[PDB]
Amino acid sequence: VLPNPGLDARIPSLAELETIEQEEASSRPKWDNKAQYMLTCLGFCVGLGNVWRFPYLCQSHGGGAFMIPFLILLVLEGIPLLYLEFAIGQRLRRGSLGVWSSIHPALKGLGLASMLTSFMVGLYYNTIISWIMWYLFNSFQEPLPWSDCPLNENQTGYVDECARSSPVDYFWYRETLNISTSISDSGSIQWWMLLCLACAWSVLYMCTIRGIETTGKAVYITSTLPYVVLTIFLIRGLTLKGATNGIVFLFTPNVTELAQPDTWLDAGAQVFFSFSLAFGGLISFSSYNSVHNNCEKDSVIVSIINGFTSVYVAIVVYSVIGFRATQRYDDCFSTNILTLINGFDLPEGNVTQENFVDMQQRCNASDPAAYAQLVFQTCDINAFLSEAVEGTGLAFIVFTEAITKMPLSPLWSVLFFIMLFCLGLSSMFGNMEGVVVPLQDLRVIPPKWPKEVLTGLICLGTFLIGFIFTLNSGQYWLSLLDSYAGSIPLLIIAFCEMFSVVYVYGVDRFNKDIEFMIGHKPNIFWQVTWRVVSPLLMLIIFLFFFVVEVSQELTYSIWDPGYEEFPKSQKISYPNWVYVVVVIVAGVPSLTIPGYAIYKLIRNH
Amino acid sequence: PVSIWLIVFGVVMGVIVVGIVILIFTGIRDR
Ligand SMILES: *[C@@H]1O[C@H](CO)[C@@H](O[C@@H]2O[C@H](CO)[C@@H](O)[C@H](O)[C@H]2NC(C)=O)[C@H](O)[C@H]1NC(C)=O
Ligand SMILES: *[C@@H]1O[C@H](CO)[C@@H](O)[C@H](O)[C@H]1NC(C)=O
Ligand SMILES: *[C@@H]1O[C@H](CO)[C@@H](O)[C@H](O)[C@H]1NC(C)=O
Ligand SMILES: *[C@@H]1O[C@H](CO)[C@@H](O)[C@H](O)[C@H]1NC(C)=O
Ligand SMILES: *[C@@H]1O[C@H](CO)[C@@H](O)[C@H](O)[C@H]1NC(C)=O
Ligand SMILES: CC(C)C[C@H](N)C(=O)O
Repeated sequence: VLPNPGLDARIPSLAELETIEQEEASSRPKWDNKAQYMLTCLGFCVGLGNVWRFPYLCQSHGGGAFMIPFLILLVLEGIPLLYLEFAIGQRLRRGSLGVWSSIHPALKGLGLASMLTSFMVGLYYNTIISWIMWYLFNSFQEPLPWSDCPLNENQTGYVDECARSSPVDYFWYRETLNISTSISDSGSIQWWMLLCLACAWSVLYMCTIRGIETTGKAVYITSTLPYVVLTIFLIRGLTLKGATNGIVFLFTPNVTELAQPDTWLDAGAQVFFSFSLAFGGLISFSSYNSVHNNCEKDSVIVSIINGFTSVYVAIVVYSVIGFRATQRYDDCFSTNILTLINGFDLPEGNVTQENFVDMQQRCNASDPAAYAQLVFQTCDINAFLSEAVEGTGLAFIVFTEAITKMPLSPLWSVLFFIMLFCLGLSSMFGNMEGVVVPLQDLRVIPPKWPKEVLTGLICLGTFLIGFIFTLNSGQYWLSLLDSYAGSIPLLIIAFCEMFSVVYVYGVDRFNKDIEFMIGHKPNIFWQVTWRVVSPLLMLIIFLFFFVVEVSQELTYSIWDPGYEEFPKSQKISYPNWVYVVVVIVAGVPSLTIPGYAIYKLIRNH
Repeated sequence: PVSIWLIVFGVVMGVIVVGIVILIFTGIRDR
């Protein structure tokens, strides 16, 4: 522990705290009640990452062998980290940039990296909401637009790439995205996805026009919608035909998969993404409470709703994957029934699923020549329960195909999509606080303009930057970017926050601050994880990133409706200028911490 | 004969753009 020369006379001094809180009734905002603070915090951490990144990661990492690492890493990094953020913001009375600059003026890179990773994550995260709004506008009609193929110029048959693929794939790839065959060629601005973008940003600027006290009632109405629509969706999903078969696929572990490095990196980067750690929004939200506030009750209540939800969503998601894998298996197996009774002319009430293997041997013993030209499809479950459930391929290709087979199918589309919208809007409330607040402590705007001018300003900029995701190649830009700026940037900052509190500030000084606020010292469970355990697990997951960055090939999926063996996946390699993009998106952030440190130490010299 | 998605967009973008000119004039007529 460095003695940190001049730590006092920079922070409040543990008896000024009762005095400074009675004079901040007009400078800094407040919460209305305690329930407005809890619904803002657990609405920032849920949604769009329980549906999009979790089941996409869960199939690859052992089918259902992703729930072990996840849970353990959660309870071992998640808890400790989330608890360290609620307590360092409540005492230091500042945002994200004001906390880490009062714990040595060299660690100002953590406030500038938490601002740059909140701008780049929320750049593409508000594009997924504009795709959700496009699917909500396309409801309110009983023949749903993704339920049938269009016809040719000559009205005789369907379009050639709607006949080979699904009609749900000819609404996402060709009628929504209008996707191209590579990332190296981009088309035009695609005006109908521009309007939606505008819509999204406009709706985001209406609720956060003044920071807190507008985000309040919003959080109210949006922390209920999401929670009650999921429950209405649970008793529908378990009543389906093929359910309780994708649930068993979620819970049969593949224990060989638990000994790979890449299944602990994706589990470790999901905890710092599900919990909104290393963003700086949960420090600014906890900096508005009173000093005598139990910040330990709040950190273990929010964490057991965040852990319970990520399993509660995953058994709703996998109850409709098992329903598509029974609709497809009963249609592939009905193909083998109908192709046998048409080649040998049998009645229909004799060949069924109980004796298909009995009677196909009877057909080659009767006519060995007429049986040779027949074809028999080879299909069985665990081949339909393991498919391409890639990014933006579950809410748009898996759910929207299953909704069109329920009765009252326009009703289950609206509900579902509004639910997704809510889940994704309430997480952009706190993500706007990670950009507005440290840009307001930097003194770059003249401090007589209102708060509603800076906010609007930011919005415009981000909307004008969101034009790169509306091109023809705009889905290939969102994947790459997504993954990279969502994996690297989290881990580094998360580790810098745990180190600088217990080894630069001081964990023994920090225990005097907890005893003043909540009434007692932290337990022995908080002492081992802060000093020994969790700094280490993080320091580890950080070496697993370079083990799997090397010894892998950068590939991405390509649609290409001229490629032979069309509807299966085709993976080609990235161009050589993608390292410049990757570099920027996952460098700027990290090079920022050491960057500023160096800068200041130099100013020293 | 119009694309039902443009009507629902026109109602939703209409109730947003008038909701910002209430929340801007309230702020002013409030400070
Ligand atoms: C359980 O996970 C292991 C680890 O990935 C799987 O083993 C892989 O199987 C594929 C296809 O057979 C091979 O290409 C890989 O080389 C295997 N991995 C290793 C490390 O050898 C295994 O298939 C999974 N279990 C099941 C039932 O699929
Ligand atoms: C299909 O119909 C169009 C008329 O719009 C015609 O130009 C085209 O040649 C037709 N295609 C074939 C294969 O007949
Ligand atoms: C996108 O759609 C337009 C018409 O809506 C069409 O002219 C263009 O060729 C499409 N782009 C691709 C790559 O097919
Ligand atoms: C179909 O016909 C065969 C031969 O007549 C018979 O053995 C079989 O039981 C029939 N299947 C039925 C009645 O389901
Ligand atoms: C008929 O085909 C099966 C394989 O489908 C084969 O095992 C069997 O020997 C064949 N019978 C004759 C008489 O060729
Ligand atoms: C925009 C992000 C801060 C949202 C957060 N990662 C979540 O999925 O809850």
